[PDB]
Amino acid sequence: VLSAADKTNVKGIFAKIAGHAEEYGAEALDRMFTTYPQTKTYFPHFDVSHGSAQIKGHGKKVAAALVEAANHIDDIAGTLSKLSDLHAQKLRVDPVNFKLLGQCFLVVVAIHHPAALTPEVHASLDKFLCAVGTVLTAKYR
Amino acid sequence: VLSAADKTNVKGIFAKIAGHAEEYGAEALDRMFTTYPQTKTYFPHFDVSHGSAQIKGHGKKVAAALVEAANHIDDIAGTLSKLSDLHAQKLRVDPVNFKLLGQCFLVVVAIHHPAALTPEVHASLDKFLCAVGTVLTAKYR
Amino acid sequence: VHWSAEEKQLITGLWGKVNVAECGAEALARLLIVYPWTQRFFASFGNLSSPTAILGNPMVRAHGKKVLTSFGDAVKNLDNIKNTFSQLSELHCDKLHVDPENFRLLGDILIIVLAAHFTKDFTPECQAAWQKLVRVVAHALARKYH
Amino acid sequence: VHWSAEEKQLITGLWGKVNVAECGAEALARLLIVYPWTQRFFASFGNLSSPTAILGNPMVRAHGKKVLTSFGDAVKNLDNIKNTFSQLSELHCDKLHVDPENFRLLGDILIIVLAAHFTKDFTPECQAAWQKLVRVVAHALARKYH
Ligand code: HEM
Ligand code: HEM
Ligand code: HEM
Ligand code: HEM
Repeated sequence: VLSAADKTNVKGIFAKIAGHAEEYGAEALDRMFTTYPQTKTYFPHFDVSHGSAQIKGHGKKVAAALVEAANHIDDIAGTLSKLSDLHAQKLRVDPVNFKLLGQCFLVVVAIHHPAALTPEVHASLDKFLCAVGTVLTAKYR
Repeated sequence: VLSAADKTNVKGIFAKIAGHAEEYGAEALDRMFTTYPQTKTYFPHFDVSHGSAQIKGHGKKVAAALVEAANHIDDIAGTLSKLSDLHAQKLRVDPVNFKLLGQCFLVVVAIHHPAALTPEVHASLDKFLCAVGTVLTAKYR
Repeated sequence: VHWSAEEKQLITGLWGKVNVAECGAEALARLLIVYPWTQRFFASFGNLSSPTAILGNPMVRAHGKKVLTSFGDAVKNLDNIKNTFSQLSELHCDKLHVDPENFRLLGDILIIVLAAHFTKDFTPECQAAWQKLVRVVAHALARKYH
Repeated sequence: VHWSAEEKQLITGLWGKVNVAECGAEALARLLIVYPWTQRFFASFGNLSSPTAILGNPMVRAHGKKVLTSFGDAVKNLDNIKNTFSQLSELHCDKLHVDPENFRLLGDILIIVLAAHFTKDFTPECQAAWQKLVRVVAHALARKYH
């Protein structure tokens, strides 16, 4: 599912994104509500307005675990299963939105590192996102 | 993935299959044809009409491989690590279509065993039927 | 879309022999089971803790009942499905907000059911009118979108 | 479908700054590198083997533009896209039978491409307009289906 060439591409883009997770995650999330107002249903006790406190304290964790998944990739499927419940059992997310967040996370990278996110690096992440995609929806498959 | 309990529903249904391999497959496929005819274009070199020696032929493998794959459920992407290269690279199949066989493959099992496909055992298969589809479209992920 | 002489018959005829309580009941239940995410959708149906609590959740089968009966109002409306589901598309789309990927899912599970209750009475050539049927219904359920 | 006077600006405004040439090469090149399945339909073009070659071959670097330029045709009339891509929707469905989820895979690929050529010059509220567009596009081309 995720071979050598991938591992290198994925790790790469990351220590790039790294020290700005408190805004690469907030942006992403700030973009998935503003393109996709339906994902808002999962957030009805959230401050959704531009730049708010709850989104940046949040988004931080969407990479905080997005890169903890990066620097331990040999087993994504294990380190993230903790949430794969919160996602699969507790909140129950429709799998058709890991995408809508899959992407809005590549509309961030893109904006800030348009010359790193070459197609191949774009591929690995988008396949690693398909990694953090499936594991987080464990309870169904 | 697929867990201790999935590992027995699935093992369940294929045991109850197992002896009629060649039919269920041939039959899954006919339904893979007269229901989704825009699947045909990968078989312009093939007799696609109800029950020719061809869907019979090609059918037993489609069934045989899938079985050989529950026999060792513990590693679907290396027991089928011969068949992935093929499909994903020269015939190049759109995954859209694994979901047309699968479902179509279930719709067969139902006809032949409605009391073996109890909704609990139904669940684990579509599961299995993802991962096989995945495995074989692995030259993308 | 085009329905024909050989298409009208298998829809109308098979329809007339479906135990709409059972078939609807096992319908909503597979979806409630096989894809565990939609259960939030039916959170106001109660005990949905286990496959067995799911099948027997009366209100599950009091729901499946009203979903297969729907289809029937379409069974008579072939060339007319769009207008038929008008409001019921505004329900799923604008209100409930169900991702159209689920119309297909609860679609492809229905099909699965025709094969269980009807076994050989479920021809290849039959299957396909229960396909296209369900696709077209799903397409109107997606009319108050794009 | 509804459009506005603010979505008309984000769209018509940014269209007239797209180097269609490169981004239509970029996004067809990516499609072809991103989802490798997407390569079967483009057998007629030649060498698509090594991710870097994909861009070197200049049929994609040509046919790519026709995609974005394609999207040109729409922008003139957000209010008859239906009738616009309709002749075009015959071309992807009957002749070259293309699964529309792929109409979602370049739309998503082609927003990503704008994404790397307009930096913060690419508004959160913008992108949105640009989905709604390549979403309205996506399913126009899929009129000649259901
Ligand atoms: C990349 C995949 C995702 C990651 C890494 C992620 C990450 C997280 C994290 C770290 C938390 C906080 C949990 C804790 O500290 O125990 C969380 C909570 C949550 N997530 Fe996700 N998520 C992902 C996908 C999604 C998507 C697409 C949705 C929306 C459809 C979503 C909806 C929620 C909700 C509703 C909460 C509750 C927290 C609150 O009330 O503030 N997740 N997520
Ligand atoms: C569970 C999924 C599938 C299984 C188990 C399967 C099984 C097989 C096997 C065993 C072979 C090659 C046998 C040999 O050459 O020795 C094959 C080839 C092939 N597969 Fe599949 N297949 C699957 C999915 C699909 C689907 C959905 C399609 C439709 C697009 C497809 C299209 C083809 C075609 C066109 C060939 C070439 C066979 C020939 O021309 O002789 N496969 N498949
Ligand atoms: C497959 C085609 C479908 C049809 C024909 C259909 C039809 C209906 C009807 C007739 C009602 C209630 C009308 C009433 O008694 O007032 C309803 C309600 C509802 N439906 Fe569907 N539906 C479909 C698919 C789905 C799917 C896929 C989901 C979820 C994943 C869903 C979730 C719901 C929910 C959550 C309600 C609200 C129940 C209530 O408040 O009483 N439906 N649907
Ligand atoms: C974003 C949505 C898309 C749009 C707006 C679009 C638009 C177009 C346009 C303008 C042409 C020009 C035809 C000519 O010059 O004669 C074309 C042809 C074609 N399209 Fe698309 N396209 C889209 C997505 C796709 C996808 C996903 C595929 C399949 C992988 C595809 C497959 C083709 C093929 C194979 C041709 C013609 C090949 C040939 O010239 O022999 N398109 N399309």
